[PDB]
Amino acid sequence: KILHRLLQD
Amino acid sequence: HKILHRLLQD
Amino acid sequence: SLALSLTADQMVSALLDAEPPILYSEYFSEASMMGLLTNLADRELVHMINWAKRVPGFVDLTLHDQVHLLECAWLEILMIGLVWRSMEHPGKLLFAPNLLLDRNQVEGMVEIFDMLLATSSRFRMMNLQGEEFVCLKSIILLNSGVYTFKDHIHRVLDKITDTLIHLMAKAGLTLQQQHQRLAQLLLILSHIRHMSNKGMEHLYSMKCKNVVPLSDLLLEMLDAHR
Amino acid sequence: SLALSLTADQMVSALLDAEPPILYSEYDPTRPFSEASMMGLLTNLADRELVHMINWAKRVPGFVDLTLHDQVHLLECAWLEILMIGLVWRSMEHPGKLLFAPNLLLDRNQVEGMVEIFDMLLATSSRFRMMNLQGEEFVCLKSIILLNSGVYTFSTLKSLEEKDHIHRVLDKITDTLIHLMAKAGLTLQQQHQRLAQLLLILSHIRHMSNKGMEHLYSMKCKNVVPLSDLLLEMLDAHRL
Ligand SMILES: Clc1ccc(C(c2ccc(Cl)cc2)C(Cl)(Cl)Cl)cc1
Ligand SMILES: ClC(Cl)=C(c1ccc(Cl)cc1)c1ccc(Cl)cc1
Repeated sequence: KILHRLLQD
Repeated sequence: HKILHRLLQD
Repeated sequence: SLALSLTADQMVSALLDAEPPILYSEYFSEASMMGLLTNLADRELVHMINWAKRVPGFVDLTLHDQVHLLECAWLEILMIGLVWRSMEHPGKLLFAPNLLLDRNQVEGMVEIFDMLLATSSRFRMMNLQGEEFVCLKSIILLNSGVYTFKDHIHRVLDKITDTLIHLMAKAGLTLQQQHQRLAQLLLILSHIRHMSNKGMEHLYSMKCKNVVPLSDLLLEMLDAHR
Repeated sequence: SLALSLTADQMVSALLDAEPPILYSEYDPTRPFSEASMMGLLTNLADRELVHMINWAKRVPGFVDLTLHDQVHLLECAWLEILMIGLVWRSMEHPGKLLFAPNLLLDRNQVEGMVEIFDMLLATSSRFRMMNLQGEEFVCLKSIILLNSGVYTFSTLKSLEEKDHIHRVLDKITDTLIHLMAKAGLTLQQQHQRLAQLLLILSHIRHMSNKGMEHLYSMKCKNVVPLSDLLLEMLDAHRL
């Protein structure tokens, strides 16, 4: 879920 | 030489 | 080339008249399921090749170009045909009139099955017409392998684009609705391409499994993608 | 949603503004390159571009209106497509060559059966050059790939509205494309044809992406070329 992390930072 | 060749020519 | 001199209505009539018939299944485990679907696919392939010849502009190409196009698009054409006749059967795929199947029923497949169902649902949502379907199918034939070889094919594709717009204008759609619907239709081909590639990879594993009887024709068309 | 309220010109400016930067490779023309070291440069380059892509996606009109889950899905589906069309675009003015980076301009001879994909990428670039693709058209296509590639794989009445919202944005982008071609002096017939020609190329881009994804899986199993955690994470998302 790295993509999920980068999608809200 | 392939089957597709024959079917396309007939 | 006769294809470019054809009018829009004459283009539709040519495509409609060239439509391949609906075949029946030879009438469930995972060995019999695959055996039936591949048997059906091999027989439909034979009709597709004869349908390809009747597609305006396809005869004007060299034999080798015809081979390249058919090798590249055969599974897409099978799939869009399967999706088309499954429109009036939500949640089900009509492989044959005596073979209407569940997503319940052997994988590999469930991913592709749901994608095929999703496409069928999209067509139904768009109320895809028969005249529009035959245009899309021909487009797949000429477009799928054109970037792996040019002017002739692209001009025939332009002709079908005109034919699609012609159909939408006849249906009474506005100018905005025409290019919007044209977009919605052609974007679906991207998904159909995706499904074919997933279906081709699965077909390779079936060959390597050496359980399901595959015809030499179906094997030769499979080798072309490898 | 403000995406449905943007004019064609406002849609274009929003997309041009959001454009990711062109990154440089750590390629060194002195240092020799094995087929795995060269591949390592590209995968490293793809990794850094992905991060910029993600922040680019956020600025794409309509994308931030979607749920976080839907955003992840669309990006997991179209990430290699978006990379490839970007590569193809900046390679337009370099015939027979692919400009992976300003300091990394390769031809088909420079390796390992990735060559088929390399040729398709060249043919796509050649197609754009022949069609004289414009930057305003390019950014539209790229946004279309983002929203369209994963929309056919997303159950409820509520989810229904999200997919309908996506198509509504797609229509606006279609409108934007038509507006551009109309301003270019093209007749209605020429507009519809060019629109068709552009969208058909996306079918080919999907094809190259599926092929490339297959190789990326093989490289992982080979365990020679280094791959980032994010890249492996995007890769496994497709192999499922
Ligand atoms: Cl010929 C070729 C080279 C690189 C690619 C990719 C690619 C595409 C764009 C960019 Cl910027 C980097 C790498 C991989 Cl290595 Cl991620 Cl599969 C695809 C095909
Ligand atoms: Cl592999 C193959 Cl030939 C398939 C196929 C078989 C017959 C026809 Cl007409 C059309 C397609 C197929 C069918 C269903 C699913 Cl879920 C996946 C593949």
